[PDB]
Amino acid sequence: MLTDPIADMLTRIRNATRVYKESTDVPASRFKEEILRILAREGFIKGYERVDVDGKPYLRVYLKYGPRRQGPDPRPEQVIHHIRRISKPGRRVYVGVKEIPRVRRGLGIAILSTSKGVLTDREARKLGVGGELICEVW
Amino acid sequence: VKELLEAGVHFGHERKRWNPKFARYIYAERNGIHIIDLQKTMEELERTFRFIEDLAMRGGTILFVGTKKQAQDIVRMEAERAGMPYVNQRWLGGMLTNFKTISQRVHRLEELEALFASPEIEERPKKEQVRLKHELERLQKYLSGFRLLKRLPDAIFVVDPTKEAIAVREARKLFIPVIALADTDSDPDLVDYIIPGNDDAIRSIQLILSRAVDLIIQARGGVVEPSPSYALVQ
RNA sequence: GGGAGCAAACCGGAUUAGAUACCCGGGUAGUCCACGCCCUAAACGAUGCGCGCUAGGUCUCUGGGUCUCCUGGGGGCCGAAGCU
RNA sequence: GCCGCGGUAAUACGGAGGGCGCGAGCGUUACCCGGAUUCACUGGGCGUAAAGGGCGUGUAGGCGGCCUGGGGCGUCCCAUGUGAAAGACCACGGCUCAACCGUGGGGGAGCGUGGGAUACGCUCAGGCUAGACGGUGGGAGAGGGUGGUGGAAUUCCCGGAGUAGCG
Repeated sequence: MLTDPIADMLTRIRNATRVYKESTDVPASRFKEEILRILAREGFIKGYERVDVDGKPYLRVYLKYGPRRQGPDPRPEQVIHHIRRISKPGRRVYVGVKEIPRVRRGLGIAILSTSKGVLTDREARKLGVGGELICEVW
Repeated sequence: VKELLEAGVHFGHERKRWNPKFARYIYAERNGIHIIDLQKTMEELERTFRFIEDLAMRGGTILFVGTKKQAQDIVRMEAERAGMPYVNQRWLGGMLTNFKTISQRVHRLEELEALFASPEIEERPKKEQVRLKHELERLQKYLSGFRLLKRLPDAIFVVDPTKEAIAVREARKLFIPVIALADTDSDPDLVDYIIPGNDDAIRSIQLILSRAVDLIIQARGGVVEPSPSYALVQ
């Protein structure tokens, strides 16, 4: 039944990236698209697209990876090293603007739902607003 | 000129004996055997040889490895037919990583070499004589190929790489470009430039070792006639 | 209620310094039926339940296919990534 | 203090010479926090280390797929009241310095009142079919209960034959 779509979405990404999967799908939801829209914009993915499997809406996510390297294990470094759900369904998390985090010293990002759509650490901070901390990405 | 030759008897190989990472490089599984896409191989030999050629015309040496039985002799030739080094017999341990020390076997081979019809055999008992003759024998047996190179190669060419996994390690630890001819059998992951095709039929083996050195010589100057292949094709 | 076989306890013979054992000859509950209690366990995969996701190879039980095979459910072995 | 030291050559006991620390103090004992991510929200775990409930069924509770609006409780933002003094924090001075001591500044989570936002959560209303249940048609099975029945063998009794041992 999936208790949280989001946390699985992120995971599927975390999971697809690990094997260097060209793309990977994930069942669709307007709120997810909103997320993924920031993931691409912030340069974590090439992007995505609405697709169809047996009539059912998915989102093919096109993943971005590092360049190939030398030495043993040539496996390219990642664009998404680590992606982790924050406000889970049991333990929800909220923050006013003054309380927002600076992810990885700012190299990474914190995403978050607010009354004004899904924003980021800088955006929201700048807008002057807060809301449910969703997840952290780097 | 390229796939027309290969479509003779030189494409597809293993059957469910395989490795899933060889995915992009495949066309169909007809006959329960995995048949590799040559149209993709075309585009590969291209980019492969771009590097090989580059290395050739800059006078940068290449070590050939082929221990497997249905491909040994085919190596001894091409390599000497380009004054470059090989390994026909057992892929010894630390040839590259402990080169330092394997190298000091050649600084014994040439020490025995300066004695094969010479005034010192006068001396030394018959014990040492046949013994040292029998030493040089195998000494020679393994380090005929490995010898021509007296300092780490800029790259390595290989047949079945899963069959010479030891080698691929040594090199790759030293950042030595790995290039090789591998198939379904083996994984593309850890080869820097790959010739994806049949690693068993002398047919497909030879054809690839042929046009290999040919391009070594053409980038060096003055291509000659082809060398032995139809030893006994049945 | 039943009781052939087996068998704690129990008794005989052995062995042994000793032999309340190990081996041998017997042997009572019990083992079985019904009905009612008892509620424990190396009750062990020593691995709570449901879901989604992340290479494949090999043999096996059971179903479905316009059945060299493809698909679904279950039981083992070897193992990608990863974890330890 | 913990690991430990002393059995005839002890840097660990006792004295001595020297040396390290701190200094009108220096040590001990007690107790609080710390180190202890050793009750773990931040920040731990349970195959074999201590840790999966013997297994089901379900009550309260916790949690909740996709889509559209109504509300705006959670949630966020804005203003404003409150958030005493002393303290702490920053400046600046008064004691010769300091400890003390004054002046001024800067704010405080909370909670009260107003305005606002609607993404997430909640709530009302509607819709969908991927979750879940139902329908038809088939299949494998030492799943359970009751009733009935077969043969192999052990044991005992009755009959026959047979003899010096069996075990």
